[PDB]
Amino acid sequence: MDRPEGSEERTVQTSNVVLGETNIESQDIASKEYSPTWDRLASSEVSDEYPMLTDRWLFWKSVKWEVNDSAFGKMLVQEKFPQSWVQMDVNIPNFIPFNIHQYMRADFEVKIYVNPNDFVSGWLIMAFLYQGSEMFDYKLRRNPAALMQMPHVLVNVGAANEATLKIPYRYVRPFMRCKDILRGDNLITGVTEPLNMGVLFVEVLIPFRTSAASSAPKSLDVSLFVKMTNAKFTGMVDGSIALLSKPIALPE
Amino acid sequence: MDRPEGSEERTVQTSNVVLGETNIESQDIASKEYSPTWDRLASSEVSDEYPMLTDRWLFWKSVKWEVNDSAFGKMLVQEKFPQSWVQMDVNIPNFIPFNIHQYMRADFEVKIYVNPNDFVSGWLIMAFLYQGSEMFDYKLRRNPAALMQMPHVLVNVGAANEATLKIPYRYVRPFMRCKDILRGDNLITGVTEPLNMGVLFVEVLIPFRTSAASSAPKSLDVSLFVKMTNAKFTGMVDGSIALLSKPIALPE
Amino acid sequence: ISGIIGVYGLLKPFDWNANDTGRNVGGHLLWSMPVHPQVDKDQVIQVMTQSKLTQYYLPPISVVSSLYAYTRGSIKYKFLFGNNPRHNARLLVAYIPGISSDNRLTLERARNSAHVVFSLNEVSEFVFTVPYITDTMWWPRKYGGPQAAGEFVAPSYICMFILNPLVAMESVPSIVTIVPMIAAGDDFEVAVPAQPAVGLSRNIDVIYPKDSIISFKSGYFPVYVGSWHSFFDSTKAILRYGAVSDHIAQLGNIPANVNRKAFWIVVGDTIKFKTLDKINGTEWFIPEGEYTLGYGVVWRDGAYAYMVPYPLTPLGEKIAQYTASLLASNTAISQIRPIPDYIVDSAASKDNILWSP
Amino acid sequence: RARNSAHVVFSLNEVSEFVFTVPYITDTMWWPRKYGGPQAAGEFVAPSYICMF
Amino acid sequence: TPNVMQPTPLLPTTNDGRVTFGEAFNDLKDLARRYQLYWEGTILEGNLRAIRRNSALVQLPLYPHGLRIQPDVNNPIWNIMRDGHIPVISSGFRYFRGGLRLRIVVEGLNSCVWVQHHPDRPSIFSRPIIGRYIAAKDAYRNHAYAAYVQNMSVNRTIEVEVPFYQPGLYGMLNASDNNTSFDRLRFTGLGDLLIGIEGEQPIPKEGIEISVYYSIADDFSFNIFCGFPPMVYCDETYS
Amino acid sequence: TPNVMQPTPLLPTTNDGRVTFGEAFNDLKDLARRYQLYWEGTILEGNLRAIRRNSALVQLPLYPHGLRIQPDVNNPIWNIMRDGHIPVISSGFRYFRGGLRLRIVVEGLNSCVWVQHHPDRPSIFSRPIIGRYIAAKDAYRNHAYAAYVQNMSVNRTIEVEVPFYQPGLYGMLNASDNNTSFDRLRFTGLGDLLIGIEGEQPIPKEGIEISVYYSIADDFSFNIFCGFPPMVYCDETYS
Amino acid sequence: TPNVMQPTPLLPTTNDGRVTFGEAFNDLKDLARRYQLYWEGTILEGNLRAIRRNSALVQLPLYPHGLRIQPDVNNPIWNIMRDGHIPVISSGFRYFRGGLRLRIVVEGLNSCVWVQHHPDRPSIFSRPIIGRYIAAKDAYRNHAYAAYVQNMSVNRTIEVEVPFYQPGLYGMLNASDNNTSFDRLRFTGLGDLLIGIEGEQPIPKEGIEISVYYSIADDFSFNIFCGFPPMVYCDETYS
Repeated sequence: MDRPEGSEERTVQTSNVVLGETNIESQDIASKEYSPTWDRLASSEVSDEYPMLTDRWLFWKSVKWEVNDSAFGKMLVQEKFPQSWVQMDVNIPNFIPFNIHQYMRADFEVKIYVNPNDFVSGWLIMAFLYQGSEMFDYKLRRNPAALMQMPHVLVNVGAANEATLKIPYRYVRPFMRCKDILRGDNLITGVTEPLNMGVLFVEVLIPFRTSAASSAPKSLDVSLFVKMTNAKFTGMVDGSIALLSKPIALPE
Repeated sequence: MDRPEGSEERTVQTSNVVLGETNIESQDIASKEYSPTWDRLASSEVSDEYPMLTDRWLFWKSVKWEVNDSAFGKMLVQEKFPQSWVQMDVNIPNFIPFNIHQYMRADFEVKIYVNPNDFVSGWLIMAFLYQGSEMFDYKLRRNPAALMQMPHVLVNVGAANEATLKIPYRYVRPFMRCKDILRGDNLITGVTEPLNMGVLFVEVLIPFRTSAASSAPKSLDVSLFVKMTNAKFTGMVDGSIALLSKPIALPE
Repeated sequence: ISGIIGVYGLLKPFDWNANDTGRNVGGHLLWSMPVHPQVDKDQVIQVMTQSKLTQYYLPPISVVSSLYAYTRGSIKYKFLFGNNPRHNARLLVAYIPGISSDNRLTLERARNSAHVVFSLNEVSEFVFTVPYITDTMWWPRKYGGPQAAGEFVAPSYICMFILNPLVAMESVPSIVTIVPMIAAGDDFEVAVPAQPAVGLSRNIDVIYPKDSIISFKSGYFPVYVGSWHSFFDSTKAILRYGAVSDHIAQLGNIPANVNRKAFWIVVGDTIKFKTLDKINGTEWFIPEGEYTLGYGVVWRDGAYAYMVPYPLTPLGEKIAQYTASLLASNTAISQIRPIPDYIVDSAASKDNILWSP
Repeated sequence: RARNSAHVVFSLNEVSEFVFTVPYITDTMWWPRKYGGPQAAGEFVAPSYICMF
Repeated sequence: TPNVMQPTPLLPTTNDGRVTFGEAFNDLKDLARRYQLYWEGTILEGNLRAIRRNSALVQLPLYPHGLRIQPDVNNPIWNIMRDGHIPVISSGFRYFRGGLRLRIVVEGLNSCVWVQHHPDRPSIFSRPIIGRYIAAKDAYRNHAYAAYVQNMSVNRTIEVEVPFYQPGLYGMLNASDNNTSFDRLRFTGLGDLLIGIEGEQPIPKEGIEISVYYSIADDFSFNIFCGFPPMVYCDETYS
Repeated sequence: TPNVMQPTPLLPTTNDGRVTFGEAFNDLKDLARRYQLYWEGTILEGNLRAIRRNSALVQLPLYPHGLRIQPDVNNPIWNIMRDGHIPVISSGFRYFRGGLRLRIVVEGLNSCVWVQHHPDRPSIFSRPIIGRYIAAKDAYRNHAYAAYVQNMSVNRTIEVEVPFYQPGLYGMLNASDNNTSFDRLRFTGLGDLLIGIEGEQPIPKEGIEISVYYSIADDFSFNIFCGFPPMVYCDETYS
Repeated sequence: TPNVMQPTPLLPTTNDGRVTFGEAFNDLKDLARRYQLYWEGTILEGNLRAIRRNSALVQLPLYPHGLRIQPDVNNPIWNIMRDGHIPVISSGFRYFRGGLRLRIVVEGLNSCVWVQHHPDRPSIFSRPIIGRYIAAKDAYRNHAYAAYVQNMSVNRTIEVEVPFYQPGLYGMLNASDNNTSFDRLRFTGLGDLLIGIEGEQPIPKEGIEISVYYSIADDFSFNIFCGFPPMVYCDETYS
């Protein structure tokens, strides 16, 4: 750029991990951030916090969107949040700061990284919807016109820019279960979806447009990061006292 | 850029000459800078200083490196420093601030200018080695991996950037002779190389890479400047009392 | 020590192509190596030579560390990129403790350890200061003085992965060379002085386990071609080490794995000497002149072994070939006589002359 | 597997009585009764399980 | 971009706990070495001149960077493992101004031995020369030079300190060998050291063995840091 | 980019003069509504069970977001114009924690009517069910539930306030209908309201008409703002 | 029940009058020993390599608990009476952190002898190895290792102190011998000691005898008390 080195790049450091950024972010908060006080009223057992593990920024997925598949409304990622369970077969894995415990709660922060060229144009919109999977109009609210009204961050492809979406804990429990309690009828005690606080929406606000050249890149990768401000666990059990069912995908 | 004029460009002014720069430099110093105190212990004659002439920044050479000749380690300039003697035939010329005097000493400053486009990539490494011509492993230390460990400046071609290399006087004399004393045997009183304090190394750190277009420039010019902070001369003789021999080039 | 090992040294660079539709994908391993003060021989700039020693361009931290037995502290790996503003990417460089290879190493596993995510957006330089995570306080050097047949292991492993694949354009170079550089952290220390695991490249000549024929004995050199009154009345040529009588150059311990019918060849610095008439039945004849010493045949006389000189010529190799065969069959001393002649003495060697089967 | 949760180890060495006060570990604040008025065909579930080994 | 320059640091952890270089061990580790390393081999009778009186047996050039390594099969300490610490330490620097300490061991003799130092003698050799094969007018004991006469009946190891007597600002180390200047013969080496035997009496049949060890001094200094020349690993001396 | 974010404003004029929401009009306009809107229709004799004693006639699920709209030709207030303000206001939010006020009007009867509230009953229906066609063990009056017995001879409109009795942090509104969890049956609705007639005496030939109006309460709150789902214009209900 | 525990004492008498361990005798008796005990035997010419120059004659592994006892008829001091005090004292402990003092006696030679110390060399041998039968690349004198060169004409007993250079918390004593870990090769022994002869000159016909005595140091400590392994009485070495 203008130095023997590149430009000076901003840094974000949490426990045992460092993230680098080069431009100005685009941020927003899901709801009023607070301090949980009724959670101690749900469990008699002492809560546990693991700052060194839970405060860490983790990379979970990277999706590629090309010009040919870039249309207004195109959903690049549509998954139930928070669910970051990755294993060899479709099967929470103990390989990272993840615990096989009955109950938990925490506030989340989502960072989206995109690295485009100086010569492309497009727009991505990353939004979040508290328990959208339980709404009778879920599949109807996936359109970017509806995403604009939900807490969301915007990504410009005509500028290289990062974005962070703060998502404070909001739920009806107020402790969400990490695993299943499957013994119930459909009329009473229906099956409980583990760790389903909401749905994270990223989509195409403006179709990814590239140069008409052959030697020009026609695909761009969208990487995501997730972190937890403060986590509490109150259900202590055997790692295999309860088991993990195959994640029920819910696409439109 | 962003003004009816270009961006504001930094300036460097010495005696009777002005240098312009536009970006941030990359600098380093050969050794601990100091004030000579044992030089007055070598000559009974009063030393002379010519600030108006010696402090001047001079342009001596400009080399062009193309993509086809740009390989890792490619030596763009390999000359004995300080030797800036230029004449019609291979033959120190009195046409500039240069003196035909027996002894002298001074500190040097080397500035390298390169002017690339916004669309090229590559790296140059300008280093200096005190009396490298006298080392038994000279030809072995020309590789960029070895240049990185010597005092050196880096030039990025992906950014237009200048660089300055401060080289304080270091020698075994401590007055180096400008001309030859040739009457000696190889066993005792070997021939003395005039003004040989070291070797200035510029080389290709990263091969010069251009666009694949035909109408695009495939060659880039590397210009150099040299200056003297404080010069002292203590050998007064006739301009032709001693003569200048053809500079013995020493390449690998 | 802190001043020296703080200086950045260059490591083996590598190309980073954006047009490669296979290697330029999310998750691919671009670069990796064990973490230790010295650098892995394959990650260093090398200069090999036939029948000589391999030369490694070691960084300041590595050379010094090879002078000490143990070591500790953080290491500073500076990555320099040959890009321009148009290029864009993101890399995830990690520090995996307790690992020394990439047999079980992936991006989705590297995120579970001390790592950093660098962005390549108008940035050409950055440093990843890796920690010192060890079960112990000090860590033994990976490479050391010849004493055992095993190189010690590094405590950790550094790996660079792709997060967002490099993207360039049509009017810009698709290749971005990456130059990794190493320096020692402010907390870096070296424990105990030991046998250097390095040597100077001033003289890369070496004597491997290759059956070199021992350069006489020590004190029996320099040598020159002379005469001996007990050897054919001093008319033939032998290698002496002194003008005084009974001073013939003795050879050192010749290994018992050498063929009895074999002759030898000079493998180092040699000397010139002047020296035979035509032999019966053959066209073997040596014209009087000055030749360079090349071949030789061992003449044993009790417990002491001497050397007989032969010119470096296709003819001389065959004559020494036969002479070596005649001595193997215990031929009469008078029949082996038609061995080069002694004309005059020759110049002395700088030092010991080497030989080979 | 029971040793991996809130448990107690009682000794029966000249001891005839003891109490194990079990906690209230729940995802929620209040817990619905397992049995109730005829209104549906399903009995609600208890939040936990006690086992003696 | 100075030799030590960190443009953008991404340090995930805190620094390692500071030790002093002498705490979990009991010595202070810095780059100073008075560790003694070898310099030569043995001599026989047939090496010395016909008139071995006031004629030195060895002509030792004085170099801080040691001598030019020469591999032999009689001497594996040079062949399987390269020269000692000192010449690899001096390889990263350009100038020196101190004197050297010499420890010399003579084992096959019980007769007196001398050692003389010639500062102004041009150091134009990279290898020691012995007896007859020594250049004439050399290995002749001089009168007014720094010397030390020692009897092997009392002690057979000589320890002396060779001073720095150069008419210059610095002392050049890592000097080339074969073809000149005025900086390579009078400004590189401390001079030459001559080792001879007081008597002209013949050398014992078994011969004599001279092992010269040396170390750095206090008034010695490695002044300017240069890049390190590419090294060779001793561990790969078998393939 | 928060939901309200203006990057570069180009405002040519000053702002409009501030009114208070109650000045050029006399009421304070904010988003709070205790305006009563309809919820059901009429019942006949042929709908009730053979033994209509202590058997409720209506099973009303309690939802802040109202019931699932069902267009009829007998009831144009649902067909030509969509459901009232309340369910369109709750469509822009996610959670609620308050109770609801119910005003109930029973017109074809001059005999006593009862209304009971079942908080813990799972709200798994999106439409009210009547008489015989009601699930068994439902529409049976319970003993220890909040209730109100009223004579139609005195007043034929019942006004009660249904409390918030959920064992959770919030109350979920805009709940899906057909296939589960544990958050859709006990955490969404306030429960069920049972409306029955004290006597087992047959329903008059003309039948009875029950119109249930409801409103929000004070301890009620729309906690988290969500995006608005796409709406339908009532003005285009003829083409 | 700690290792020292007296539940119910039945002591009929008073205690014995206290002496200090040095009163009716004049030395203070505690468990510290700088008493020197033997470690090896003699060497002949036929044991050394064909090229015995800068080639050590002995490879001595450094163990506080001494070497693995091997009974011979040529050496009765090992056979009739077991190893000295030191290895029986170290048998009741687990860890050590100090250096060892070595006194070495070389009797059949009047030529110079060297002794070098290799701290980082893995101690994987329980017995000393001599000459030709020594593993290659071992018993080769190194350059930058702690060493001491001594002439036998002046004194034929070498006294040196081997330091503690281990990259660990402790030093393990009583190490097993044959089949590993990373604690048995770098954390057990202080390293190896190489003993060689400066000259390549042949060994005298009578051969040379090397007796290595050693003792503990001050910075040495027996840290953790373990149970005593069953012992053997030297008094029953004839039946």
